[PDB]
Amino acid sequence: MTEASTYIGTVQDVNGANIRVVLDINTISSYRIGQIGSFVRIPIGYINLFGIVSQVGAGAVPDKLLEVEPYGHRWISVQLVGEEGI
Amino acid sequence: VNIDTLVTRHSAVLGSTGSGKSTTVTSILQRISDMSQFPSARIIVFDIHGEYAAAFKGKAKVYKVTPSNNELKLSIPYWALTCDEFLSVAFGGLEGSGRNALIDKIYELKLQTLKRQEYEGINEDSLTVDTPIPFSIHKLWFDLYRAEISTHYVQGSHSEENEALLLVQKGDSLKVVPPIYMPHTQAQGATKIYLSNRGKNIRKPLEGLASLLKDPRYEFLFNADDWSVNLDGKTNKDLDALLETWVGSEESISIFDLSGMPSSILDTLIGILIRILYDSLFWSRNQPEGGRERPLLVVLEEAHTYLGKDSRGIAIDGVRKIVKEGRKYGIGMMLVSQRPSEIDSTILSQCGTLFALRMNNSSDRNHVLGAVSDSFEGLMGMLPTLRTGEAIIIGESVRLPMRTIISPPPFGRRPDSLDPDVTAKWSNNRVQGDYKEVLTLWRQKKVRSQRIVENIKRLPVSNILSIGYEADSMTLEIEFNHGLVYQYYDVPETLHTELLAAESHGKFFNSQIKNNYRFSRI
Repeated sequence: MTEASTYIGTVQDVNGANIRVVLDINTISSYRIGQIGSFVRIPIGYINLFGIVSQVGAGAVPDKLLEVEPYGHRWISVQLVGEEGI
Repeated sequence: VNIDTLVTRHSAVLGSTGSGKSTTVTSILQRISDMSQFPSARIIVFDIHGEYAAAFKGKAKVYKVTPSNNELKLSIPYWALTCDEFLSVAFGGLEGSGRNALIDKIYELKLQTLKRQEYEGINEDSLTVDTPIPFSIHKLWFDLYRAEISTHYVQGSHSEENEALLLVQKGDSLKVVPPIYMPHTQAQGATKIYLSNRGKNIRKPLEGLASLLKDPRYEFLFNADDWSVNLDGKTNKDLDALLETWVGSEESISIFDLSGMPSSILDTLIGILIRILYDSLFWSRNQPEGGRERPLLVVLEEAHTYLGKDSRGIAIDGVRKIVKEGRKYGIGMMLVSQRPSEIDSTILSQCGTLFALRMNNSSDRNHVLGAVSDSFEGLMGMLPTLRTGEAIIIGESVRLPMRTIISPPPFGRRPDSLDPDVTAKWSNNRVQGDYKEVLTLWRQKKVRSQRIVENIKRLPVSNILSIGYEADSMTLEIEFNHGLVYQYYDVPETLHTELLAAESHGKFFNSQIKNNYRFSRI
C-alpha cells in the first residue's frame, strides 16, 4: 500500500558515493528521524545498501536548486558505507 | 491572543523603520507585564539604542553604562566569564603557547584564591578554569609583564629575588605603572646583568591588556563596583547579588542599555549575557527561582546585525540554543528587526508567531512569505499598504490569522531615544568655547570638568521641573525633563531671583540665560 513504517524519502542524485535524498516525511521530527550520526537503509531488489548521513539542510541541496528556490531545504546527503551480503 | 504559546514557542516582530515597531513592542510588553493581572512577570530587554528606557519611566529598572540621576550601572565581572570568552575579549584570541601560559596562570590564581577563601562544594579536585571563582587580574598582569622585561642581577639564574632595579620605580599592582630594571650588560668593568630567560612572546598582548585596563571605557568589565578583586582575591559582593539584581528584583521588566558600549565587543557581550542567563535558569530548574516555576522572556533588538547567515559571533550560538531548548526549561525569545532578509532562515523559520508590520521592499516580503506556515491569500497581499501601528498576527498563538490594531500605550509612555536635536543646536547663535579645557579633558580621558559643583540643593516647581542655585559659587542649576540637569556658571543673584519671581518657569530663561553663560551637563 502506502509507504510503510521506516520510510524517509527517495534518491534524487548519485555521484558515485554521495547520495542526495529528498525527505518525504512532512513534520514527523520524532526512533527519531535521520540525524547526523544516524544510518539509513536503501534496498536494491535483494540486497540492502547501508549508508550514513553526512549533511542535513542547505548543505545537501544541489547548487542550482538553491539558485532557483533558496527557501526550501528538505534534502539530506548520504554517504554509502557498505552492503549486506546473502 | 494566546500568551502561553507566545512565550514558549517564541515570537518575532518584523516591519519597516517607518512602521513604528517600537510603539508596538512597548504596548505588547506593557500589556503582558501588567501588575494587576500578572504580578509575577519576568522580562529582559537587550536594548541597543536605548530607546526603551524613556517609555518605562518608573515601571522598569534600567541598567545603563553611565548613571546620571537614578539609573543603575551595568557591570559584568570578568571572572564570571569562561576561558575562551575572556581570551576573545582581552587578548583577541591568541593561539600560540601564550594561551597555555595564560590558562596555567588562571588556574594557579584560582587555586590560590580557593586556598585563601573557603567556598562551598569546591575543592582542588573539582576546580576547573570554567568555574566562576574571583581572582585578581592586575596581579596576573604584573607577574607576566615583569617576567618578560625585568633583568636578573646575576646571570644564569633569573629568579625574582635577583631584581636588577636601577635606583627607582618599584611599581604598583593596582596601578598600571610597571617597574624599571637595569639594562642587561655583561661586559667587563661593571657588573654582569642578564635579562630574564623565561620571558614568553606575550609582550604585545600584555601591553594591549594594560592599555585596556587603563582605558576608562572598560570600567564595567575591569572595575566592577561591588565585585572588584583585591590582590588577595576577595570581593565586596558575590554573583548571587548580581543575579538577584538582574532577574530577581521587585520590578517585572529589566532593561539593558547597551548604547555606550564599544562596537567591537557588543556581539561577545550579548553572547556572554545570554550564556549566563541560560546557565543560571537551567542549573536551578527545580527551585522556585528557576525558569520552570517562573518563565523568563528575552527581547532582542536589531537581530539582523548578529543573526546573519555567516555570522561568526558568539551570540548566534546562544540564540540558536535558546530557540531550540527553551520550550522545556521555560525560556522564551522575541526577535525584533527591520530587515528580515538578513536574519538566518533556519532561525526565522522556528519562530512560532510573526507580527508582520508594513514592509516596503520585496526581499523582506519574500523572506516573510517563505518563513510562514499559515497564509491566506486575501491578507498576505496587503503587506505593503498597512497603516502605522497595525499588525498582521500569524502563527500558533492565534486561532486565525487576523489583522489587528495594537492598543496604543498610555500617555507619557511613548518610546523615544534622546538623540540630540539638529534644529535647536544648529539654529542657536555661536558662542566662544574653551579650547584649553577640552584639550585637557581629552588628555585626561575624563568627562567631568573641575568646576562642577558637588551638592547643590534644588527646589521643586523647554519645560523646567526643578531649580537650584548657590550664592557662594554663583552657579545656577536648572533641571529639565527626561532627567536632564544643567549647570550654568557665574550667574549674578539678580537673574535667578527675578526668574524665581517670574510668571512661569521658562521663557525668560530662554530669553536671557539660555545662551549667555557657559554650562556643563551632568
